[PDB]
Amino acid sequence: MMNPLIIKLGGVLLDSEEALERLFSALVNYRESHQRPLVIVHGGGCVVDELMKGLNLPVKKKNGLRVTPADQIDIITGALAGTANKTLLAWAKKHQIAAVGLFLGDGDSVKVTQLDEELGHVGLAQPGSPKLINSLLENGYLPVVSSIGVTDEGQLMNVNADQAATALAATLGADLILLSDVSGILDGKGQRIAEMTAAKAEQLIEQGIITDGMIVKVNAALDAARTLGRPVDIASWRHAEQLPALFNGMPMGTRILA
Amino acid sequence: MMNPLIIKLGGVLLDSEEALERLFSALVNYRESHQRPLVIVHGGGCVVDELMKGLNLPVKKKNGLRVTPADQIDIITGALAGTANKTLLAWAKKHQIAAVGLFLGDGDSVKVTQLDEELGHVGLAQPGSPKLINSLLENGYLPVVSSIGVTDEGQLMNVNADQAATALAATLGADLILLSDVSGILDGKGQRIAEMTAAKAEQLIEQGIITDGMIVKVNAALDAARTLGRPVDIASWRHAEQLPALFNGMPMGTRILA
Ligand SMILES: Nc1ncnc2c1ncn2[C@@H]1O[C@H](COP(=O)(O)OP(=O)(O)O)[C@@H](O)[C@H]1O
Ligand SMILES: Nc1ncnc2c1ncn2[C@@H]1O[C@H](COP(=O)(O)OP(=O)(O)O)[C@@H](O)[C@H]1O
Ligand SMILES: CC(=O)N[C@@H](CCC(=O)O)C(=O)O
Ligand SMILES: CC(=O)N[C@@H](CCC(=O)O)C(=O)O
Ligand code: ALF
Ligand code: ALF
Ligand SMILES: [Mg+2]
Ligand SMILES: [Mg+2]
Repeated sequence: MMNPLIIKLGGVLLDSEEALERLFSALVNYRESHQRPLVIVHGGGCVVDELMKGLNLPVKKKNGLRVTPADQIDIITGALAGTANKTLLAWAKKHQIAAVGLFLGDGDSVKVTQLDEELGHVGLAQPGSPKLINSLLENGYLPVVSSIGVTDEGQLMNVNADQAATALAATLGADLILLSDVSGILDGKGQRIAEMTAAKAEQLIEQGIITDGMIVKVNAALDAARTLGRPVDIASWRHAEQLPALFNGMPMGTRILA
Repeated sequence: MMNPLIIKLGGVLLDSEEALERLFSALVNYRESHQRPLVIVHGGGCVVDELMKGLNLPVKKKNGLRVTPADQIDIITGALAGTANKTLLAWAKKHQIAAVGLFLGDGDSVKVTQLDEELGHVGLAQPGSPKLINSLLENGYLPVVSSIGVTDEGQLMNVNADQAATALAATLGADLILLSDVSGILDGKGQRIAEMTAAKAEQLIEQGIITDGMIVKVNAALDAARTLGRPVDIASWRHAEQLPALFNGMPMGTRILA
């Protein structure tokens, strides 16, 4: 079978019915017109932030990662591994797509360990086994994977979805597309940056242009690009008219080179 | 492959580390000493009730089923399909069991439709396709299935775990064990009832002995027993010493006959 294509979904997309409909319409069109098997990895920080306020709990992010206390990992797991994942499975079902929801621990797809005691239950994702997902793909299912993982000792871990997507890409030897609320990485004037290299990323980071979750996003993309020896794109899921060309390889945001 | 055995987990078990440890110890022992493939189906009303109070939302059950408003289905899905499911996946991992988490919609394992507009997003579960789960079992994985499902139109549904377990049993032609906080169905004096028939169940229901979720539980068990033409047991997960014999077919609670 061909190298799969992982489409990572994140941002406020998950909270827009119209955006979800336009996205799945495009997914069906792609699936029915391409032999390359698809895999979806998703985040859902917005679903979490919303649930947190509903509980009046603060949200602190250190170096682009969400501090995840032991007293919050179960709730976060629920919002990400449960609500976010099953919402996407429901849209897949609505569009007659046979999908299967998974989290990083299923089939040890992506191995996770505690990244930093200061972050709590935040996991460091690394390549795992492609056996389960490859079998699902060969059988014609669309794996939809959340970014919650579990350590060999049985501790649930919250993994940044971009890093989770990159680790899965390495595991499956898959092409990768990171979809967000913005059209790629923006410069100091808020304009889209067409191409990105490690050198340029370092420069923009030194200058404070790339910050917060985008530093994590670009670092994950660069990691995937060098690991796969293939370009990785960071693009938007907002514009319906751009979705078809995007999924077909047309650069619509920021293309990470090696 | 042999007919699988579905072990349904529910009650406050999900909130006891000691109980979970004793259970998984017994599961590993069984798996390593029996060729019959295992499948876990789980509920988690307690995880939901706890999350609801955390949001100060009331919990109303009509005829043993939780009224599930549209404004609560996502939160419930998170607690059941996310937290509860992944907690069990974590314990499986801790005991070196290769498990795979699923919800009723994965592989259309169990078909669900809206049961009653008065209940909101509560689903009526019916047999689906055994293809996905059979393939997972043949490949050596332990499917751990939550009771959240999805309609063909893409609407998430909350299904009572006992009914979900029975529908899956029919789908897979599996033996079934329903584990709860009590040692089977109790009589008017709180004593365990060894055997149960449809006639006896009707009698006890008419007399008010069997009420609330137990009416749903016994009706689900009787349905499974007549559909499979096999006895179904309702037993407790509380007593560690009884777990081994229980999983080996020894009647430890209430055995439903036809
Ligand atoms: N230079 C930058 N270019 C583009 N987005 C940036 C930049 N610096 C910070 N961002 C922030 O990064 C966000 C996207 O990353 P993130 O918040 O992690 O969400 P997700 O990964 O779920 O899409 C944008 O919504 C933006 O607010
Ligand atoms: N006659 C009865 N015998 C046993 N349990 C009963 C009876 N009538 C009501 N129950 C209630 O049913 C409960 C078990 O069913 P339920 O609440 O649905 O939980 P679960 O299915 O998650 O184990 C018991 O904890 C008990 O409080
Ligand atoms: C550790 C960590 O930052 N996790 C992410 C996972 C979801 C996502 O990427 O949207 C988080 O917001 O909680
Ligand atoms: C509809 C319905 O009653 N659902 C169950 C599902 C979980 C279980 O059985 O514990 C519920 O409590 O929300
Ligand atoms: F949805 Al995100 F980081 F917020 F992947
Ligand atoms: F855990 Al339950 F009904 F409360 F299956
Ligand atoms: Mg991010
Ligand atoms: Mg019940």
